[PDB]
Order: sequence, then C-alpha cells, then structure tokens
Amino acid sequence: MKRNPHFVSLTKNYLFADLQKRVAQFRLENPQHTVINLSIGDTTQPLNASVAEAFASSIARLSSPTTCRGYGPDFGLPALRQKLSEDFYRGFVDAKEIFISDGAKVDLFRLLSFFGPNQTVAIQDPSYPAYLDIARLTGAKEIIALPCLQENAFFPEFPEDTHIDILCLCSPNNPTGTVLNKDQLRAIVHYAIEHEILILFDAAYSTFISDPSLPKSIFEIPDARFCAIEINSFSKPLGFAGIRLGWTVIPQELTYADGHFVIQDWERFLSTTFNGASIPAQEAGVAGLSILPQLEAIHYYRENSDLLRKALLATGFEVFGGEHAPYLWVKPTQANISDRDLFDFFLREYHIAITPGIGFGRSGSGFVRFSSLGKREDILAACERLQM
Amino acid sequence: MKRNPHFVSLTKNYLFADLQKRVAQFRLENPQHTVINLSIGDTTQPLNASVAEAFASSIARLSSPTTCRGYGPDFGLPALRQKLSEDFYRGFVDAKEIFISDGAKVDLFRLLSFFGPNQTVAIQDPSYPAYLDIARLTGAKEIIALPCLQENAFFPEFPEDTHIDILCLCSPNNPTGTVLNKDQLRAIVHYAIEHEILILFDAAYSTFISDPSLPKSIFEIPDARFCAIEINSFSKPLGFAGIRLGWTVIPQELTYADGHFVIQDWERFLSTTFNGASIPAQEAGVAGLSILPQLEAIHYYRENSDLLRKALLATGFEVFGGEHAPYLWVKPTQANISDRDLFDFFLREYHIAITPGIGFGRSGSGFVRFSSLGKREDILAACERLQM
Repeated sequence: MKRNPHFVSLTKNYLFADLQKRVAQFRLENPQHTVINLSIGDTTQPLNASVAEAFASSIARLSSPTTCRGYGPDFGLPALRQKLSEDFYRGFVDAKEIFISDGAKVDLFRLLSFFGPNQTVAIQDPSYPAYLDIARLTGAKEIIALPCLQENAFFPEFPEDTHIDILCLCSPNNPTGTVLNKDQLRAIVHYAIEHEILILFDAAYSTFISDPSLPKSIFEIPDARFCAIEINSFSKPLGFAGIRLGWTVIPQELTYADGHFVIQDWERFLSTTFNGASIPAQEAGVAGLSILPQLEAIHYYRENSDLLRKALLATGFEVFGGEHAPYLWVKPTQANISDRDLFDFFLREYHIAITPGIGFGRSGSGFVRFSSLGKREDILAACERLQM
Repeated sequence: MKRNPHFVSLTKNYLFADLQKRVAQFRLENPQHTVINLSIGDTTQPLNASVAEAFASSIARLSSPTTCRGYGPDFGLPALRQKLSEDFYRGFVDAKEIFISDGAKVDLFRLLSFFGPNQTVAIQDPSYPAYLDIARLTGAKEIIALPCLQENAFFPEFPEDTHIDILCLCSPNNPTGTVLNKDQLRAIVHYAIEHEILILFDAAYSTFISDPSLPKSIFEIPDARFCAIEINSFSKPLGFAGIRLGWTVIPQELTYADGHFVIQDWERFLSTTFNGASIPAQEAGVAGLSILPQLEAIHYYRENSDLLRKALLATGFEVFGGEHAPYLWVKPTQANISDRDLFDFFLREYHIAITPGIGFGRSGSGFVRFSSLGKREDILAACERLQM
C-alpha cells in the first residue's frame, strides 16, 4: 500500500491541543497565578434528566422480548424525523428530507466524501478549523478563504470570477459568534444559484439564537432548496452528554448540474456506507426536542456571555458576537499586541486563557475568541480580572 | 455540483430487498402455502439483560453532575480497549492497536476511504455484497473476484500475475459459513507479503467459531502484523440489539511501501473524521465481553444449524459451513435446478425462502444460502418439509 496523498497535505495543528498544553505549561511555571480557561469547553455539564429517562426507557424496551428491529431505516426513526420536521424546523422541512446520523463531524465528512475529490471549496475566514481538514482529506482541489470582517457585518467577501463548487457556512459562527441574518442569507443563496455553488449550512449552534426574528435554518430563505444542505445536531454543553446524534437535510428540489436529484444519490450512499444512529439515542432525541424550549442551560450561558461582554467593554475592548452563540470575538483597541503575543498577553495580564483569532485564519488577525461555556464562578473571576 | 462518478458505477440490487419483496409477493398469491423464511435474519432477539443493565448504569452516571468527558479518545474508552485486548483477543493485540467505532459497516467504509481511490481490490467469490459496493464507492480501479470453492476447501484462487492492492477477507464467511484455518491464513499472509497486498480481515462472525483450535483473529497468524488489519464488532442476533459499536485493529508494525506506519495516519484520519462511539455503548460493550463465553444464544443457533444440516443431508443435499457461522451453503445434487430457478424451487417444493448462491457472485452458481438465525419453531418446520 502506498500512502494516501490526500493525507500528506494535512498538518492541521492542533490549534486547541497546542493551546491546552501551553496553558498546562503556564500552570507548571506559575503555581500561584490561577488561570481561568476561557479558550474552550466546559464539559462536566450532565445529561439532561428527561433525556436520560427516555434513553433508559428505550434500553428497557430493547431488552424485553418483542423486539423488534428497527434497523431504522437507515434514514432514522420516523418519530424523530417527524418531530425534527415539526418542532425543530417549524414545518420548513419535511420528514423525508431529514437523515438521522451519529453526529455533525461524521456528517460533514460523509457529505464531502459523497460529493467527491477535486472540488474547490470555500469556507469563512476566520474558519472552523475542523472544516479545512475534512476538505483536504476528501480531496479538495483548492480551499478558498472568505474574509468575514466586522466592517462588512461579517458578510463573506467573495472573490471576483473564481470558480467555487461548495460553500461551507457555519451560522451561528465559530469563532465570531455571529449569525448571518435573513437578508444576508438571501443574498448568499442568490449568489450561489448564479454561480452554481452548493451550500453546506452548518447550523449546529442554532439553539443559541436568542431573537426569534433571525433565521434558524437556511430553509427559511427563498430559493435555498435549489442550492443548500443543512447539518445540525444537539449541543452537548446544553445537556446531551452521551448522545451520539445528528442529522442532515437534503431538500427534495436539490439537483446536480444534469438535473439528477441529490437526495436519491444521498439515500443510496447512506444505505451503502452507514447503519443508522442507535435506537436509544434517537428516542432520547425525541425527548430532547421537547425540552429544547425550556433549557435553563441556554439561559445560564447567555448570562455568562452578557457578564463577559460588559467587563470587556468597560475595559475598552471591542466585542462582537456572543448574543446567539457561546463565543465572543474580541478586539483590544489596542496596545498593539501582535498575533504571536495575544495568548501570552491575556494569560500574563489577566490570567485568562483564550484562543487567538489568528489560529482560525488570516481574517482572525487582531482578535481573540472567548468561550462563554464555563462555570459561573470562572466567568465572574474573569470579570474581576478585567475590571482589575 | 456535478454528479459523483464513483457513484454512477453502482447498481447493487439490492439482493435481499428484492428477495424479500418476492417472498411477500409469493405470500400474497399463496395464502395457504405457509413460508418459512430462512433467507435472512431473525431480529426480535432482545438486548442481553446484563448488557442493558450496564448501558442504563452508564446513562445514570452521565446524568449526574460530575461529569466528566470523556470525549474518549476519539480512539475509545481505555477500559474497553483493554478488555478487548485481554479477553476478546486473548493478548494477541495490544490496547493501543484497537480503535473503537460505531460499527463494522462504517469501519469498512472508513478504511477503504482512508486508503484512497484507484486501488485494485480483491474479494472472495461468493462475495459479501456490501463489500463490492463500498469498494466501488471509494473509487476502486478494479474489483477482482476470488473463487472460493469447496473443491479447494474454499481457499481463494489467486489470479496469475495480477496486481492486487487490498485483499478483503470475511472469515467466518458470508455466504459459505466456512472458516479459513491457521494453515490457510498462514499461506494467504505469506502470499500477501510477497505481493505487497494489504489484508482487510473481517472477523465479525468470530464468536460463532466452535472449535478452539481454529484461529479467531488474523493476529494469531505468523507475519499478519506486516500486512493485515482486522475489523470486528458484536453480533446483534447474539443479544446486542441497540448497541452501535465496532472496532478496527491496526498493528504497530504495519507500514506503507515507503516505511511510514499505517497506525499514525489512521489515528490522524480518525481524529479528523470521527467523534468516537457513545460512552454508554462502550460501557455496555465492556459488560458484553464478560458474558460472551456464556451466551446461551450461540448454543441456541448452533442447535438450529445442526437441526437443518441433518434434514438437508438426509434429503441428499450437500451441506457446507454452518459449524462456525450462522449460514449453511447448500448444493442440491441435483435435479439440475438452474440458478434463476433455485429460489422458486425452494419456495414451491418446501415453502422455504433461501438466498440463491448466484446473487453472491459467479462462484455461488449451483448453491443456496440457508440462514440459521431464526426461531426454533421455523427451523423445525423447515426440517419437516425437507423430511417430507
């Protein structure tokens, strides 16, 4: 066997692994300098109680002799496909267009592998680092970075006459924490149809959206069904620890250049390469959809975000995002801390670990990403250090 | 987007779907002719009780605030990797060589996609139909069918000076129900090393092996670590309904032509494209490994198989396999029932649905596959019809 060449292009980093070992390093050499890590995370948040109950009840069902498979589909439990259609998508998407998977990282990889090698793929800049790697691994001819800058309300800057096959969009965005609004999405969809671009719309942070005016799905947007696919899943920090579940939406209307429907090939691809999500995870998901309006956890984290924003602004920082996603995209203004300086700057001046914007790509230059997903104690501490 | 060409090569069938609709059809037009379906299946068999208990206990743990991620790896729960190493592989495989996934269909697809397009892949003939499809979908240059015939004790007939990159092996085999013994595997491994072939060894039926002399893993075979990967998982019919779990074994020693280690690239590939198996499924797996020696279910099905074999032989049928797998590979002898005749022949003469051998490939000609995975009532009925 020869080595895979699609493979040799990789180096990734890993951005967060390296930042983590560096935080550990700093902790070694600064034992009395207590560090509030906002560069990532908080796990520890437990599986929601009613979700867990449903999961166990499904297990109890599986162990009794009836029973019952249930091999799915394949495409998912009808009850989950239907509940996603109705409650999650507010009727914008039909049950038959929803394909249940075990999560949004696998799905992106399945989708990019489904579309094949030699595609040119555009991604927002700053970029979700996972995307570039999957793009390279699935054999992209080129990756085109699309500057999203606050001066443009984060609308991606499309390159003049450059061929794009796939546009990956993450909204709410990692790292900017911003959301493309209805007007912005309408223009992007119009742009995509005009240039024969397929949109992969990653909406995994959509539960974080906090004004009901904003779109939650790209299928709220005129003409999206002729050029877009959505991927989504439950947010672990919101209480889905242990639930391996996601979904992909393929509109009935979406076609290849020759008029073949994407959905028919996707169905065949999935059947050939995939066994379905587990029955208990799916039944847990049905119960998850029910408590999604409730969720005290979302409120807890929006509080974290508001707490952070105020401190940051009061210290003369410029703050973007954080309203509709668990990230704040933060610009000093300035003391001209260079890109290679930023991480040490925040550690040394505030004992706060962040992720420097530049690790996310060139348009991250000058910025830092704050994670809102942490204990209230750590957030409050962080606000003290900034208030000094 | 243009259509995927790797895709347009597909037609598969589906062999079992078509056979099923035909059994339903026959049931329509023959209401008083009761049909014993041995062409597939029996699901309904419930999740093992101690496995279910472990699963629920993991859920209870996830819902309590500690807690605790647990993102894995990535490569799997240390307790499961270690228990597979020690109990499942009897020490033949180290924990660090075992990569936990959500199942053996996904893993085959991951592996073939990991090795890349344009490979030439050899598969046993008669073939596990799923393999050909994944091979085509991942971009194989050619698929080479390897006749496995009873005259040769089912040893695959390798083609004279023909370039092979990957050899897929399924042992115990679907559809022949036979097992390649230590001597046969030793020769295949020697052949593979000499021709620079990588073996993908699918051992998903290995729990069915009933003499402790036979190898259960290819890593019992001299020199296998220089040319082989194993894939495996729990058998659903044995009591793992609802458990989305498999594993891949990459030996530390395995290298590409240039001397790079496969295991290092596999680790990177998996991290980039995969989030891990669910924690509850893995903890359930640990408990599954414990009861694997016990398993009344294996005994139940071996009984089914012995029952079938006797009836078949007493009716002058030639029977192969069935000792170490839940399939019997059966030859009339003859009444010269053509290949297109066989399914109707068994339905009409015995009210037994089987899968004709020819659906599995050219070397299936003249044979029929019996499934041993059914209720004792249906097996006994089937034996009556054959005893006439």
